[PDB]
Amino acid sequence: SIYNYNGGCVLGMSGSNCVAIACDLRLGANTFTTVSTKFSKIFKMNNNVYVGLSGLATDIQTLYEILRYRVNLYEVRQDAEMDVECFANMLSSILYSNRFSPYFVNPIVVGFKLKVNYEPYLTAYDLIGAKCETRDFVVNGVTSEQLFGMCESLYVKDQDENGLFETISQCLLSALDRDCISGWGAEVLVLTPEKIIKKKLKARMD
Amino acid sequence: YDRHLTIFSPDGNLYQIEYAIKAVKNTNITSVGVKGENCAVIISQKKMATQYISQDKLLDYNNITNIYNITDEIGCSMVGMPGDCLSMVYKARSEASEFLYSNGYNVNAETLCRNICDKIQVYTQHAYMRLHACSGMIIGIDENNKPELFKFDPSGFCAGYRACVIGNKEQESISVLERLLEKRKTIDEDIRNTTILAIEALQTILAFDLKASEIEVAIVSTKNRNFTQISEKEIDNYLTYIAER
Amino acid sequence: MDTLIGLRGNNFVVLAADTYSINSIIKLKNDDNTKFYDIHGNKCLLLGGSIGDRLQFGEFIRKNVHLYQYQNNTDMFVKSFAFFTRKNLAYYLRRNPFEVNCLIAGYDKKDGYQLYWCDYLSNMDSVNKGAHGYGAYLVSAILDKYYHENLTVDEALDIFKLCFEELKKRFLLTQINYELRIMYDNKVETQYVTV
Amino acid sequence: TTICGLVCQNAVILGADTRATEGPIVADKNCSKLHYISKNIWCAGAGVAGDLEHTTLWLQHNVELHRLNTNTQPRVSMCVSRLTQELFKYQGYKVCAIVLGGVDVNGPQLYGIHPHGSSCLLPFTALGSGSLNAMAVLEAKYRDNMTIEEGKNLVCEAICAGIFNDLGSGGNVDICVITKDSYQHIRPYKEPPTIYPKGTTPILSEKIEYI
Amino acid sequence: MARRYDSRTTTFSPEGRLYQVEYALEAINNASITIGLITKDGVILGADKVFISKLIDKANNYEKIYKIDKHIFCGVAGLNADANILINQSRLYAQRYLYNYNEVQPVSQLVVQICDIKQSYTQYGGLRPYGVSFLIGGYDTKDGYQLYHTDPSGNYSGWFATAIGTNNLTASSVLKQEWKNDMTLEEGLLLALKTLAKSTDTEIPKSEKIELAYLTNKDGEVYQKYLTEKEIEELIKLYTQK
Amino acid sequence: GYDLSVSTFSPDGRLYQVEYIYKSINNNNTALCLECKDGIICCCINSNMDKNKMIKKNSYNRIYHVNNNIIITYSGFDGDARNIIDRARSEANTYYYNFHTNIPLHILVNRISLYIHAYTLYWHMRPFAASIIISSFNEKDKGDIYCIEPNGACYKYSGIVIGKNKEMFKTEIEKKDYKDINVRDAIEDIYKFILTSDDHMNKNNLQNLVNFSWICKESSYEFQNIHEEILTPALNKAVEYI
Amino acid sequence: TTIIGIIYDNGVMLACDSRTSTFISNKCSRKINRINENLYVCRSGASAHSQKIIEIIKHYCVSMKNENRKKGRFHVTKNKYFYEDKFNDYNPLVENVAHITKKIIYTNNNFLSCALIFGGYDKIKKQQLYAVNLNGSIIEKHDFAVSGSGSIYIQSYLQDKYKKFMTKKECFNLILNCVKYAMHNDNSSGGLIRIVNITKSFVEEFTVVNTQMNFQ
Amino acid sequence: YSFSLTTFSPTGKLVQIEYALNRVSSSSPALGIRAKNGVIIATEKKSPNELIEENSIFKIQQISEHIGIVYAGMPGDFRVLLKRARKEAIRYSLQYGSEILVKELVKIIASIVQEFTQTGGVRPFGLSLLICGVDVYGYHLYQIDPSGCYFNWMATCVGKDYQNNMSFLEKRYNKDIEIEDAIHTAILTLKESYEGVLNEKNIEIGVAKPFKILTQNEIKDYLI
Amino acid sequence: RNLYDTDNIIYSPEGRLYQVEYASEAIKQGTCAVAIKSKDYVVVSGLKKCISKLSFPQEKIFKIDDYIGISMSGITSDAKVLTKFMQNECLSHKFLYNENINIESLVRSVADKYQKNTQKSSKRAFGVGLMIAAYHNEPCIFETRPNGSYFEYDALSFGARSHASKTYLEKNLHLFEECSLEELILHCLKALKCSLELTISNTALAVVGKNHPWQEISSLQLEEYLSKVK
Repeated sequence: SIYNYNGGCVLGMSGSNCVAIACDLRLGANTFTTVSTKFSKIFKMNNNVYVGLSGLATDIQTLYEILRYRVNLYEVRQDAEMDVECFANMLSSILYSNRFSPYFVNPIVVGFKLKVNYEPYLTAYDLIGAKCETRDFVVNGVTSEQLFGMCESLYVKDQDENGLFETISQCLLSALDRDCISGWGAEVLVLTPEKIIKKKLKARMD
Repeated sequence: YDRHLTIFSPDGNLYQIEYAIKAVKNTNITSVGVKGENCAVIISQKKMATQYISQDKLLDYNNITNIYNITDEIGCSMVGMPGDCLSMVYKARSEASEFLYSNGYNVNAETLCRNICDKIQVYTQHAYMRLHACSGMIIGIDENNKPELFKFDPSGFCAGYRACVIGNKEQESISVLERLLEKRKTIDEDIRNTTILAIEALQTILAFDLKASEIEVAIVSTKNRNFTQISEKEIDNYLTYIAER
Repeated sequence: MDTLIGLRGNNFVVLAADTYSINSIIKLKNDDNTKFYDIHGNKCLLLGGSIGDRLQFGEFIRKNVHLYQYQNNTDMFVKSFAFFTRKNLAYYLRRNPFEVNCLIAGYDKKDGYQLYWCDYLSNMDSVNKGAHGYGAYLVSAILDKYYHENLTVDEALDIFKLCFEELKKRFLLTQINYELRIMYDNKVETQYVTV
Repeated sequence: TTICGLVCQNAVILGADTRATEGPIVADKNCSKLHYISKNIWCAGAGVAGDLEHTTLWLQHNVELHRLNTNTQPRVSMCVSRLTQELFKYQGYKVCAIVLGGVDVNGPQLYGIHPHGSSCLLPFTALGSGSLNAMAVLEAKYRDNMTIEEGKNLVCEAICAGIFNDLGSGGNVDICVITKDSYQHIRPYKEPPTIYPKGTTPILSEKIEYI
Repeated sequence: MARRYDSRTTTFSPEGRLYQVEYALEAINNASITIGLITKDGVILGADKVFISKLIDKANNYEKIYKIDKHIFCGVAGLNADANILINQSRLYAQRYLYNYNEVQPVSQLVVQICDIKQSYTQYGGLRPYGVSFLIGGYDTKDGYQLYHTDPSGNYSGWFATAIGTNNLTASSVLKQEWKNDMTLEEGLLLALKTLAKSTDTEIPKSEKIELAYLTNKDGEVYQKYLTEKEIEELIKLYTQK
Repeated sequence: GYDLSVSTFSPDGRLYQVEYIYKSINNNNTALCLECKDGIICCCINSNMDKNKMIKKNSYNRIYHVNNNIIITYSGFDGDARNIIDRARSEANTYYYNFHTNIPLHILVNRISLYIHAYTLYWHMRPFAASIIISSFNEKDKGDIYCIEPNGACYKYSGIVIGKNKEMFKTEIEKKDYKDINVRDAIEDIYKFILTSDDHMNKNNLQNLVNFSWICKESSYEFQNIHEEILTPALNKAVEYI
Repeated sequence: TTIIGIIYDNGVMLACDSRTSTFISNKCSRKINRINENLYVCRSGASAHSQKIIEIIKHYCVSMKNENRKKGRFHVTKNKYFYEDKFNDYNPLVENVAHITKKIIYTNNNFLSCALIFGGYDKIKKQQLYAVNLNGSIIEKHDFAVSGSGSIYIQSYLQDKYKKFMTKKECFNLILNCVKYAMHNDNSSGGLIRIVNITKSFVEEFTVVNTQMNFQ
Repeated sequence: YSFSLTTFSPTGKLVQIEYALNRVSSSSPALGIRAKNGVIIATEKKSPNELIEENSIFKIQQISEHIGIVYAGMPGDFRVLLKRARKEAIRYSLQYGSEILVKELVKIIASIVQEFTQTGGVRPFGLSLLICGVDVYGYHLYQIDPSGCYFNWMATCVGKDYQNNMSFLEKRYNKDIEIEDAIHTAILTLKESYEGVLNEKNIEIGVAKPFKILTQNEIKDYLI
Repeated sequence: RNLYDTDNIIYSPEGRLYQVEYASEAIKQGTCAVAIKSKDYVVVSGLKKCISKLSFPQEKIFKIDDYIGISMSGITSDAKVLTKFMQNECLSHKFLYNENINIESLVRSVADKYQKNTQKSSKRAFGVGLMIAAYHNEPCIFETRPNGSYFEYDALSFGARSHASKTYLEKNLHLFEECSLEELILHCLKALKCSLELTISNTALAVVGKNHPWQEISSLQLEEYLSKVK
């Protein structure tokens, strides 16, 4: 029920030489009152590392601040960008450090692993840092079941940037149309190794 | 005050370590460790360390002993100031017990020596505590059924040996052990030969005849992994076997 | 029970609240002054909830921001002020929570006029309009209906008059007396509205 | 989850399914449940997702530290002692039901560790929701001395029984054959749409930023 | 008695001086020179490397100039290990300020924090002071471009251009003769090369013993550059053209 | 210079502070323990208090006990020895709390030796200035007597003397084997040895300056101080012999 | 669980079942634990609690044994071991180990729910049985001790058949029949029967396969 | 009772660090060479006196799978810092799941070494460390001093007659050489300063595949 | 001896602790105090220090418990600390149990408190000597010293010019056991007078004994006794 207070959902999907993350923009209050329609749940850690935090908004902000602190210290100490897998393991350790008083958050991490080869990287978490890496898509939030159904039905392997954008946007919008406590706009980021496309969908406001 | 504390002198020396080693040398106790094929032996001189108090005639001479058990299977000899040596025995026992509790299996001789030297390094680095003037030999049998013999000094430097001495004579006792081992080059035969070589090495190093009452001999082997002192009668028989050609 | 209202336009921000001090079933005052906490440098923290928690948290934030501004000899930015307030509210959330609802208003040259809505769980976001209390349920849609980006300050005050009249007409607590902070044109003004 | 372990001659065989579930929903169709602890020690987890992952990482790296310090091959009993002491440090919480399988100088050793901190040396065992289905096959077919291939077949049958009988178990069969000399982790051991038109989604705004 | 071995580092001298602070300053004055200056485009830091041997990896190694944050960078004069300690602490303070306020730290506040740490060792306890002096350059919106100079005492000052380390007086002389208010990035870099040449007693400055870096704000985003030997060689030949 | 701290070795590998403690103990009041055929007998000669005439008769007693079956005495400073004896009683209490049986004598001796030794390690603690005798007797095991030196060394004896004039007492005690002499016959010998050894002691102060205790068959192998009726004929016979 | 100890004329026999946990998680367990060569202990109650108690008391016993060493020189499938410490010079007393176990259980008796039966031999009191109860009370039994769920079913039966000075053979038969009857009546106890006979100079551990035959 | 035993001299020097460096300069020599496909660390010792176990006195030690370390100075200090560095690498792997970057380990151990030059009631470490390794950013050879200063080297020596060995490496070393050439150069540099003939027993070499420590037969095959 | 008297944990080459000896040296500058006893009573007397004409005399004797009192010689602040410690121990024993504290146990605890300050370099010995008078099944006089020792006496005296009092006590010790209370008070006052006239202002005087809690003697009775002594 703590996750129902604000609502919210985050999704990520992979394509060929491209990846995408997306989220709803609602900040709710007491499960039914919408109080903001620009509360983005996606946060840039670096050019190849993005995190989507769904759950309680205070814990979203607190965890984002902690992660920004840790990433900035790592990168200034090493004079290089943090690896996405290193960030994912760090997020697992941070979430597990608060095991008995957890941040009520269900993150996803979306990015590019560098090898120069840019491999898509997606992983989903629970509140205590148990992480599952996936090759196709990741979902978290109160709309997880609808997102799982939409992605299972509509996911197409190795799509280009446009096809990936259309598929992830349709998955997110169809999943959000069946959820009371999430919606009110939809942000979609599409990362390719040269650029990022940020779009705001013409979504329902119910 | 550079020589008073464990801090560097202008030449880079820590003179307190040298003076602790001198304190170990001053006790005039000789101990010798030897390794066999599947056994290890320590022999020690069973005399009171040279200190302020001299040897009283009413002193119980059986109670004198530089050899100690750390566990049932690991044992040691400890030469130096007696209070320091007793403190180091208790430290080694505590380290072995902590290893057994934390890891669920018995520590080996090498890991014990390295933990003890880690403790000794704190004395060598921290100005507020005195170095333990205590040199030690440790023997055991490892999981691979081969004997371990290790030696450490107050500086905190652990080293494994086929044979070693803690005593007043070095580079002559080393030559004696070298000669005996190159001359040497069944489990009962190995045990007997290693015990004989330890006894004869101590006899040659000390340069006088050994009485069985005034030496202590302890042994580990695959035959009996427990670190055990051999009887005075067995030592007397071994001494008799010397000089019978 | 403490109705708070906030409305931000391009050239102003306006905060408003009922002026009632409640103790069980009796109004201690109809001219309460324990809700608004004006900070030096074009900043205001409007607090709801328990009066004691309001006093403790509001004075804590005020004395911390003043200490910052005197130690550094600068005016703290409104964004920094709002996120500092949220951080401190969230720090106490799992250790003796302050059961207070917050509207944080201010003006910067860096970011213009700014309004932040923040609840007792320290869930914060920047908003053009916001409300707190049960009366929020009766005013928010009015703020949704008559708001536009190019409002004048007088039109915003007319919208607040509509909100106050609806709170009188329909809300169970017939709230009649209100105080208002108007931040605009580098001045902070206090107004009192009955009915 | 269905996890199983057995002891064959000079080897341990661990096996697991590849399903992770968010309650009724299958959250991961190809999750990996066999965890590296050392070259000669492996383990599998059947409890709170997080606790198992972080406990396995902690055990693996602490075992590597112990190996570096002492230079000896790690022992399975050391891992058992560390795990049980850590789990008993918390009063039943941090639940981790572990099958820990390794080979050391004492031989091949398989342990079942309970979330409360009780260990049990066993010749075979199974854990998870489909533990009973696997244990049926194991108790029917296990014998004391078996070849590696026979143990692999029996592990596969047990995990398949769990996959097909337990709703919380599914996916592929993972196995790991641990010997003293090395390990063989065979992850894919056994395995029992519309494209939208361009521009169909309406958008309010787009912004292009070059990296 | 251990008080016989206590040197009493935090004890006043008869002249109202901390002897350990003055000896740390003496250590700083014997270190290689670090110069800083402010241009219209942004802040410049330069330094003369200590040549130990030709086998040093000179590819991406900077021992004098360090990044503290995306908008703050610093140049070292004194003991390098103490400097590494204080640089790590400064990075921690910058990110702690970003954690607490969700905005980047003003440069003066970071200088105040690290100098408070330096002053604490002179006032509290019985430990020696840090034997380092920093030239902390940076940019913030409230105060623009900034360059501060710190000391072992925790005293700090603010400069448009200054020098620390060996031959700092002649570097300051050249700076006051040549530095001016409205100056461009290229002009400031050439002046930094000139000052390093004059203070290092060389007619021509050699690129292999020059570290040079600058911070500049463009599009409201702060950008730091640490010049390589190739870019420094380009600037060296440009300096010799003039 | 090397003799100003217990935590410093001198160039010849010696700790001079412990040697000075030995010198302090060798000047203090005499104590001795002697194993006999049926028991152990302990005797403390407080010759230093021959000057002080107004001290209460037999109030000063350096003989103490642990568990009513271990005698513990000392030569040295009273306060330090009381500290050691309190530690011995604490160790006995803790051992019985843990294991529900009394502490073995050798374990107690080892623990007290470690407690004494720990104060010879650090620059800020005064090492204990006291030699401690701890002894016991049993029907099966006969007598066990231990002497713990200020350096932490512990040694087992059939008989031992510490403090002033210990050489003469040892020489006289060594003249005959006491393991085939009963304690009651041994008291006369101890009185004769005191009269021949300590020059301050005489016939008129033997009765009030000497503490006696034993553990033998007559005391049911438990601690007791010798009654005046047993002491008086023994010292009378010693005086008549002398 | 069934755990039984019986003192006979020249030793003490401990015995236990092997069943662990309606579902049987394990059917070959070791409820009798070797603390020292002359000292064993039987567990009953919570498994993790008792096992950590065994590890702690093994650590205590090892420390006590190392400290007990004096300086100088002195003087149906079975598995037999002779004591290394022939004269009982330094092996800890059974009373000492049982009492420190009682102390640890009593100190943590808010949550610990473990009942133990220590059996062993030392030179002072010869063979001994000690029963450490749930809250950390210790009672020395000079005839027999029983604990666990199954033991209740055999109480009177053991009380009928115990003799003061039983031989090895009849004590072995009695303890085996007792565990067999307890397994027959109690669902929580079953599997192979482990027995440990502790004597003056050796310990022998028996394993027994069992069947209950009756035409009552 | 805690005060710094290392203090500034009247001329600004920290004499205790100078004396630790003096102890380093008298100890047995070690070196490292970075090649375009690897990095090696080498050291020598007196010949064993027919009794000491050579395998129990290795100075070259493995920190992690692709990180090794050698030292010149005090052995006990080396064991303590080696244990601490293994702990720190394990801490990094627990945090981020990957092997520790060589630079991060070097910085952490450099700060730890610095802490013993300022914290009260202690002396500086009496050794100089050489840490070699490989990571995604390439091959690294780092020196760490008693002061806590650290240096990124292409090739170096840190003990007895290290000026002479450094001159030898300066003449011999090139930015692009094979691992075999670097090992040959290391062995020649070691035997140049050594008094007498340098046998296989007087050499240890470790090479960074995981970090490998060469066997005696391998060193002898190099010595042909 | 200037090398070895600098810190309290240093033994001299003669095996002496010079700082503890100096703490003992602090005791001889205090004003004289005397204590004697009979079979039934302990009588304590003392000379109160008076530092100028307009001063009042410094208090010399203090009540610890109903049948325990003390006198001090040395640094009075240390004596105050020890006095508070003793009073708290007595009242704590009367609180936990329903009986008077054992005098030997109290004196041993005070001596332990003395000794614990001689062990660490960050502490100094109490520069004060206490004489403790009590009746616990019999009259008893104890003495404590800076080195953590303690002793029991039939008669005691210390302070400035206490040697003459000690000589008088040595001469007259055999009489005190059979003396009555009035004769005992007269003997103690004469022993104090040997150290010097005495006055009601400058003479502290107290009695404890069988069926007689610790009581300072009143000024009129003290005047009568001083008249009888003269």
